[PDB]
Amino acid sequence: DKAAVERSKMIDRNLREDGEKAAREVKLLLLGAGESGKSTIVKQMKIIHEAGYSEEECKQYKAVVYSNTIQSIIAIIRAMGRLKIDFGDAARADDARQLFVLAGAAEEGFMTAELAGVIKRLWKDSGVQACFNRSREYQLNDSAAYYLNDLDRIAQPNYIPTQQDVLRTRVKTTGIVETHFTFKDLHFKMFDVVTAIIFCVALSDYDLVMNRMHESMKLFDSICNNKWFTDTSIILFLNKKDLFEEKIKKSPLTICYPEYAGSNTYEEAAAYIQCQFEDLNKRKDTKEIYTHFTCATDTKNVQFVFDAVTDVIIKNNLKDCGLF
Ligand SMILES: Nc1nc2c(ncn2[C@@H]2O[C@H](COP(=O)(O)OP(=O)(O)O)[C@@H](O)[C@H]2O)c(=O)[nH]1
Repeated sequence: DKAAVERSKMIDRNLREDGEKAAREVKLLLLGAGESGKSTIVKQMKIIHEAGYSEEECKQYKAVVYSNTIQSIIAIIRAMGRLKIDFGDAARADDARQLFVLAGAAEEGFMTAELAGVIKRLWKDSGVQACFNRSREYQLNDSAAYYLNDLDRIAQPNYIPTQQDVLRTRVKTTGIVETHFTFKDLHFKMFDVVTAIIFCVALSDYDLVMNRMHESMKLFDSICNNKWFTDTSIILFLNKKDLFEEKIKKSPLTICYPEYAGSNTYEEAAAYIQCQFEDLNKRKDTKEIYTHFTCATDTKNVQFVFDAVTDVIIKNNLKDCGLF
């Protein structure tokens, strides 16, 4: 392999008494707007390069799953109010009150057969479903349908959160987070605030109504064009491709990019965006952008993508990576 050959030509470890035992280091900065997948990528490195999340570990995310599920339904229900959507059947209006009763009597997340029923009944409602369907009009968790559609499982008294349940979580993170993991004998120090940068973009934020997509481009623009990053490999993750795919079906790219004239198909719309971002590169002859369409919650896609991102690093940056 080319990266194999590429690695094989280094001679620096011969300069270290016991160099074949040294740690070659890769410093990787993870960037992108809020809620764009940075934390999910951090979790996936654990899942893929460590063990990630043990059932004991997943057990700790139970009240986070409950918490996320409760918030999601409450957000759709409160929205119907502002948007004026009726309940498909007005008996549901009582479950709506009960949701606030049960949620209102608690500090932290929980699930009860009673709460489980109220939420299921509401979720199955057509009017609620109609409001759900207008999610671009209000703030709603991306994992909402994920969690809501799997309530019973989640509702089970002896429920243990799966790795996917854990990856689907929205957890409030503050501070810099630093993860160390080894892959292909490279020791990565990854910082979710430099050898490479992975910039995440939530593709589905396009129809959300400055514009979200445009604030991300705004930031990408500055990032890749920064002098500090001149020798850093700029990787662009056009993430949430899974939510974008279903969304582009009924929503139009023009909501985001009004001048867009291509077909509103996943192919043309996603291609358009990639072009929009890479177009920001002010040194196109000097710098290349490595774009990947990702689903951060899909461990296989990330494994795939990361393997690829990794070979680019070896081929472009190994020489600047120090031995420790
Ligand atoms: N379906 C889907 N959800 C995702 C994707 N990446 C992140 N999420 C969900 O979006 C939410 C926010 O992602 P997170 O990593 O916390 O974003 P950060 O704020 O950039 O760290 C979490 O619930 C994720 O599980 C993706 O590609 N697809």
